[PDB]
Amino acid sequence: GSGLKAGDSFPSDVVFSYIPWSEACGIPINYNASKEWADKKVILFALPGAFTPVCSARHVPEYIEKLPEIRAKGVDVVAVLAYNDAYVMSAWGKANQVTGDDILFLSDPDARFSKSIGWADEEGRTKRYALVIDHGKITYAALEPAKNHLEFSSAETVLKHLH
Amino acid sequence: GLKAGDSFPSDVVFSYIPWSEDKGEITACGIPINYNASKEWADKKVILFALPGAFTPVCSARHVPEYIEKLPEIRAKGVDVVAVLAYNDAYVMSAWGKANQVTGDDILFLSDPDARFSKSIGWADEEGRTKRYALVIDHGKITYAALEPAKNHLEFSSAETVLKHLHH
Repeated sequence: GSGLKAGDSFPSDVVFSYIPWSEACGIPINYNASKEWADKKVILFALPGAFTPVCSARHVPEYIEKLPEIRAKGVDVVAVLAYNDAYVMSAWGKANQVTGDDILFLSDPDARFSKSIGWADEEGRTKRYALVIDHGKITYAALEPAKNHLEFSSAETVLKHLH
Repeated sequence: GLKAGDSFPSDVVFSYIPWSEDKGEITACGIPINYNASKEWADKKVILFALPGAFTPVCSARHVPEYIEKLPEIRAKGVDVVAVLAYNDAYVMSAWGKANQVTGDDILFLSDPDARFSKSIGWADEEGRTKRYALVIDHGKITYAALEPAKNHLEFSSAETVLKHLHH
């Protein structure tokens, strides 16, 4: 794909899938990220898969812990992204005890967004990465050097790249 | 696809996480192991049912809960193994198992990696998922095989229908 870097515009027509907040016969609908985020400061972190074990990388739990610090830096939306469908993503959000949309759990259908920028792996999963998108402009972008390497996409690290 | 009388294919391998431990629906540090169904089932009576995906709401198909309700009946008809199959990876399937409050191996939650088995028998869709179907396999021999006519049509693979075929 293309890559993404600071200074780039966030791609247009980026559409994910998700189940909107509450409450259960939730149905997946489109999440038009390009449109929704145009006037927002956003953190988006992607990872290999929902429900990876507790003993492995603490990607999501660290974002939950650092959420007060992230809000203090003026971030409006935090989202986690993976290739799992919106049903699995939504159940994973519940399993992580995230309520009231504090962190959005989004599906990248067939990893098509991730593929379009060259950040999907050989098996159709997203890679592990983070993007800070401020009003449609990328201000932080980092791809982890390996699947279970947690560093450049971590909440701690992303926090150092927020004013 | 598959029909009664046929032999269950050789070298069919699924992925799963054996049940254990504390939390829901998070596996502590479970690790996917190969499940060699062809070999495991050679001397057993088995119900295998597949569906489009883990964590699909019950209001669009009460597939797993009905097998759970019918499990004492199913065992009383001599079935050794009951297994649900889907294209989701073993971590997701294991979580779905806990979310259904299934413990031990009462029902196995198995992954069909990239729907490859389902694909090999022509029972997968274009989206890379398994279709919804059921198989009764008795010591390596298929005695019941039905594919549902639609994705969220639950009839020929339901616990109640499979049971009718067991009782006969």
